[PDB]
Amino acid sequence: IFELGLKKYGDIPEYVLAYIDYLSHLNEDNNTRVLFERVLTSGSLPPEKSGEIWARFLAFESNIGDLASILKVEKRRFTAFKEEYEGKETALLVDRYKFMDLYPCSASELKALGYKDV
Amino acid sequence: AEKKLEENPYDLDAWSILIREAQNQPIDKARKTYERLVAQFPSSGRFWKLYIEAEIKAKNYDKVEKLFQRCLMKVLHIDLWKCYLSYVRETKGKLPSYKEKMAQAYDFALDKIGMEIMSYQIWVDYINFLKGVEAVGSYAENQRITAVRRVYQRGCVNPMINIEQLWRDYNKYEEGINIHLAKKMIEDRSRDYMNARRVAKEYETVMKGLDRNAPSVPPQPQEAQQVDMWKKYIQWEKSNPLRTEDQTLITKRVMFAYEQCLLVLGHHPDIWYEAAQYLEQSSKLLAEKGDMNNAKLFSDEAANIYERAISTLLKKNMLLYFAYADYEESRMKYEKVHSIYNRLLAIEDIDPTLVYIQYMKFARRAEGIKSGRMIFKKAREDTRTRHHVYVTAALMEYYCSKDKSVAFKIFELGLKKYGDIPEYVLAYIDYLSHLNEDNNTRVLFERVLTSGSLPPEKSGEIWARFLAFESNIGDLASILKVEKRRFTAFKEEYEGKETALLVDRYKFMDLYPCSASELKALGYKDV
Amino acid sequence: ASVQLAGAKRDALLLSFKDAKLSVVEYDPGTHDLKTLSLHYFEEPELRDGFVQNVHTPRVRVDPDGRCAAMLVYGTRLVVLPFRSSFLPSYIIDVRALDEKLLNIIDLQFLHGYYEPTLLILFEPNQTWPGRVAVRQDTCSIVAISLNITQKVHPVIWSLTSLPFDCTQALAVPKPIGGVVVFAVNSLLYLNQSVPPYGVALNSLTTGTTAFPLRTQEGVRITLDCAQATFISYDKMVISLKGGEIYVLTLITDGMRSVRAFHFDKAAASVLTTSMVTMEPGYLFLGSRLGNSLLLKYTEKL
Repeated sequence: IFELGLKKYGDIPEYVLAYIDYLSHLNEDNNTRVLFERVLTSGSLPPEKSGEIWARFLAFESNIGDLASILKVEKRRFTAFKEEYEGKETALLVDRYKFMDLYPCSASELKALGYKDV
Repeated sequence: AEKKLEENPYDLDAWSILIREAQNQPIDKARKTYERLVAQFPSSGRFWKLYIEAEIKAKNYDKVEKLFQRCLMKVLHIDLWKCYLSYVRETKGKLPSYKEKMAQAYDFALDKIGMEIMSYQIWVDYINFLKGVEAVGSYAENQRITAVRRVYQRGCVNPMINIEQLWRDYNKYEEGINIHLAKKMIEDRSRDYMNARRVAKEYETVMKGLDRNAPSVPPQPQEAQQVDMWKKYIQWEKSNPLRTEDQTLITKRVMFAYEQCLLVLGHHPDIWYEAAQYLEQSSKLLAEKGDMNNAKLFSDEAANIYERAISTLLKKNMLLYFAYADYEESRMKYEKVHSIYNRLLAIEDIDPTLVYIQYMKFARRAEGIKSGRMIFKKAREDTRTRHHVYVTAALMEYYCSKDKSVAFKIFELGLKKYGDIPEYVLAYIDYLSHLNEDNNTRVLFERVLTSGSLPPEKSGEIWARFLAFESNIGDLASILKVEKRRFTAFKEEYEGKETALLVDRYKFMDLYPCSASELKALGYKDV
Repeated sequence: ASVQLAGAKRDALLLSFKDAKLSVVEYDPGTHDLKTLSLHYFEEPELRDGFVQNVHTPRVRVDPDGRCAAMLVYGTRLVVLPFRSSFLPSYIIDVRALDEKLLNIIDLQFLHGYYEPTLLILFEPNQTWPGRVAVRQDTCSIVAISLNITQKVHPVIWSLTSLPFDCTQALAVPKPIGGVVVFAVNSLLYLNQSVPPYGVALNSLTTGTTAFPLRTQEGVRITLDCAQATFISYDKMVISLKGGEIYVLTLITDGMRSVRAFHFDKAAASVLTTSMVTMEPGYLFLGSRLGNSLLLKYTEKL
């Protein structure tokens, strides 16, 4: 049923994230990662509206996978979003290290680094 | 002035009053004032110089040298390197080996600070010193001619203010010893000078806007506007005005741009992070094009710039540790990493709850599951630890080691200890909400909401995930029990808000059964 | 390679001929000959990228579940044959237009487990020669590409990137343990997606030639450069070395189905092989060009 919708509605970011966190919870690393590279390469979704798709990507590659896999992506995700992330790299780094409300800096420091909360 | 230091420890008006009253007191009393200044501002070479000029006023020549052994390597400020050469000129001047010692002092400065734009007089003071060195004969005179020529040819490549005057003195030195051969020696290095003279005019623009004298202050208007002028100066030197393929000439100029920025804004993690990531980038870029011995030179320099952050200025700042932890995992020096992580744990007032997550996230990733649980053993025995490492560890076992029971036993271990934190329980609520057993997740819900381990007043989002679960599964008889029971538990603050509370039985992700204008007056809220 | 197609009563054969000709054949009853099922000619001059002198041989591998099969045409062009007529139209994945810039393939295998045909691919993106290891220490790598058949994409899930410089053939370890063993000349690795790397060294020529973390295999001093291997049902691999010496590698397994240590035993010597086959359980075949390729028989000792 989810693959039936993805063929028809693969350009809606609010749809895909609801299928991203479903497959994020079924305990399979390969399936979850296979879906992520489907959405972010096939061009069915516009890349400009896929910021939260990439944001759930590093939430997944930080629980599983190795550090070699993460550093590929944050070079690749920064390549896909080169226009709006130049100068914001260290504030973008916090989303590799943050948990639910744990940030590695104070709220006063993240105000001037350019950090945003999705 | 000390009262103003209590609220703002970096109140520069309050620090300046300590500087104003520093010369109105002797060198024994002012010393306690400056040592509170230079240890608090380790990078401000203007603030280093005023105590060096104070100690040179009291003629404490042994103490001035200990100051040069303390701050000269860490502060690349141009007035500091002028004061270092003015000291050895005065103090060492009557020694018989002064000509060896002073000539070593100028060459030691030009290697590190000679690239700076106001370093022109540092060039000229060694030109006149080599002429001042007495040489008799013909071979020793040609030893003088060789030594003066080498500093000429090096200095006329370096972009700075008075580069038009050094070449003018170069033309008169070549013609001053031999007019005939001066026409060739000037001409042979003239084209590289025209590149050096042009980029020096290009270097004026980004440097005339900078301050280069502000104390190092963490971010709190003008300060962020200064950062933009630093990020312009970093990326303009990344744009390679001296267009070349030699990454070693590219990086060390960007490294000189990094060191000047760390003096002014050293309490900023991004300037430390964008420093060594450029070195990590320059490590793998030199690893491709043959230069292998210099690839590890910048790679250990990448660990060095990370080391200067956690040791000198930013000791409690967690972010530069993990950048230095994950850099050493990328260099596969896994034994070094545990020293890095445990260095942070020795610091008294931090929150190790985040660090134990990442120090568990290293051990599973690099050393296996059993190495991860040894870290999680150390996470339980630390008093300062909060509930987030209990959430991570059960997810590290379930997502990676594919076990449900260990992921269940770790969560139940935390629920016995931390069952009064609502942010913990919701992280265990949505875990059991996704494992597909309606008997599992409903049993947990009635545990949390009846046993009294969690306070009922802070359990509003616990109940809000309840009706998200009893709407996907279960029957309508089960829901209407709960919204009579949840309203009974929250009787005080929900009377009058029932229909706005009803929307959370019917809403999906962004689908509400009314307009946003109607829900504004019903009392609807979004959690 | 061979694969039992959808509803077939026999097992087809994926042959591969020179300059990239695949040919799926079958035995036929009735006429006792063969029967060609499909002909795939890939000798297009735009599939070479100008390289006239074909040096790489076209290599046919099959997915052990029978989902697809992949030919490495010319070293740089994964031709995928999807399966279910019993067939689907092929397509040519470009290798050099993937991530990681693969560019010098050494071996490629279909790995076990999974839900999609994951294909491990050893390569050397910055190539070196044994004989030049002081400026190029260890450059072999792995990409386990995961073939989406229907959508025709391919996520490059799981990459390691500082394997020893002289790795010969890769080998897919079967389902109950999973992963891969990667024969290097002087070492032997066991790699997997959720497990850290574990690999031992088989002589002291791994000293100044490898930065990969290598233990010391006790009581073993050999090399693995032209060494054919097959797998016993689970956790036992028959390596015939160069020199015709059969070793039966035991992967010692923990309770969580992870490889802890290796265990060799010098078993008997035999033919200088070029291939290896497990037949009926307790029989092996040693296909060899140079030597009488013979049928063996192993038993358990008491």
